[PDB]
Amino acid sequence: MNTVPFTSAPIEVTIGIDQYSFNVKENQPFHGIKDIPIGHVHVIHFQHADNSSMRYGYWFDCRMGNFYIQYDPKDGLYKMMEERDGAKFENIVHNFKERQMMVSYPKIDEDDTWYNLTEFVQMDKIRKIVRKDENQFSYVDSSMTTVQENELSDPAHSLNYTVINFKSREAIRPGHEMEDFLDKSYYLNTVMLQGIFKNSSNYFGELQFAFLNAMFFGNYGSSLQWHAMIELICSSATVPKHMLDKLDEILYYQIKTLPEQYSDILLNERVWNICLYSSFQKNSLHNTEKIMENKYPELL
Amino acid sequence: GAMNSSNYAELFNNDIKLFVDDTNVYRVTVHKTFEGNVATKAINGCIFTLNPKTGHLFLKIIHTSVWAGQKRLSQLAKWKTAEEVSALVRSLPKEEQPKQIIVTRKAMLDPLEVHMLDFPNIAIRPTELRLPFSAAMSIDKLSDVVMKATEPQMVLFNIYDDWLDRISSYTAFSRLTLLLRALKTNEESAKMILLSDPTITIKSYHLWPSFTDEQWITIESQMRDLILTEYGRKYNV
Repeated sequence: MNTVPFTSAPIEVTIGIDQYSFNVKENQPFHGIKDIPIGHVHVIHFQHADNSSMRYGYWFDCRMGNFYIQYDPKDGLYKMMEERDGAKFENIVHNFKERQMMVSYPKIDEDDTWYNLTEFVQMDKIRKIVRKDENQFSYVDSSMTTVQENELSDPAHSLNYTVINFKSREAIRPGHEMEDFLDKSYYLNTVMLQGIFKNSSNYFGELQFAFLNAMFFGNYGSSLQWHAMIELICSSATVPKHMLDKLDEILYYQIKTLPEQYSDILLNERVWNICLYSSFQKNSLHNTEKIMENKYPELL
Repeated sequence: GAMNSSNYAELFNNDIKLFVDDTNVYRVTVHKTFEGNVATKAINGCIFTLNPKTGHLFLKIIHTSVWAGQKRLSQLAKWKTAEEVSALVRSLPKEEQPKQIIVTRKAMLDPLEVHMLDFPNIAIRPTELRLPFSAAMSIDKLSDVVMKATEPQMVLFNIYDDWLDRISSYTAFSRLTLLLRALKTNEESAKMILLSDPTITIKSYHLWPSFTDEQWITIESQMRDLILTEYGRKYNV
């Protein structure tokens, strides 16, 4: 079990930790979050009471250092920071628990949700998409653009997702134009899986990371990337059977976890009907198809 | 973006552009088999590729052999059209390559776009206009050379004959579409009108008769009248 203390909470904010969240009042005595499960990535995120715009947050892994949160009044936001002094850190943590000023990461033991959303997400891969290698954690917010969005402006703040483009030389082998555009198996399996991602688990991790960034920050470019990755698989006639079974679980828990009221911007009508009903893989996402029909029948 | 009545005159500026019409690429007859089922028999088709500024027509004949042993033919037709359009572009010297290609049907955007990936600076565009290029097989000499072909072949024409020697592109194109529109709505009558007078002939190197200026005016009026008659008939107006 790991802890993330907070120096203070000067301004009214809704704090999130993975899929949980709490309201915290201006200068209420709040000093952090305890009992966080070691072994998965996490994300602590924020929404100021004054600016319902701009959700922002930090991805992190407790095995990679001792992290805490401190409000910066020049920059006006809660910042993640690392304490290199082991003793000094256990000292602050121990005393704050003693004073019992910490909320508990509220995991129900039956619940595998957070594991199911993050199964394939690895902190080393996040730090290649959010490049800022003086820090062991990664900052993301609502307005950050992707690299592909920058092509069609400051690269320091870019989401360096893997670029997928169905109408590109990368995707289409000369002489197999028609074949490669209706059946993207070449693109998925040789170019993307064997070429760039090396294995299905990195692919799925980026897919999963992309979904959470869209869900937790309304990052529009992250939604776009999640749907592109889904589209690529469903539009491939030849997919490893284990990938098809994993994708059905992955999507199932993502649909399950989505806020009901956000279904209109977060779900691309075209991709889902194609995945579920038109594509090669229409019959291979039985769990995802059933949850979608019973929860969002209108979108289809 | 899309071509419509607003941006009509772009066609006649000095940027090279082509129309591509694919409605005659895949042509079938429908008949009954001995057991009484329905079957298709394909006939020769054509890609209708046209520079509306200069009249140059690139008529790419599509021989039935192309379809042999293939499925989802109507879908393949779109992809063969783009394959053939792409090859035409690539055969042409750089300074003759079009800057835009306008498809008369939106289904051709994605196949052409893919086939033209090697030409990122050529824009593939839809159109909102309702152009009558489907009626190209109602021009006797084009249908003759399509139907006689024994192999894939490209045949070049100028669809304006020698009109540009006396009129502007805008006018030439309006005349072409008026004549094709008439052909499409009532071929028998449109062809009657063009040919009634046996003393106005078609030059061997031409598609249409050698009308004088005055006679084109009578003809365009007769074509107009034909088109409005058929409209009233279609809708009881």
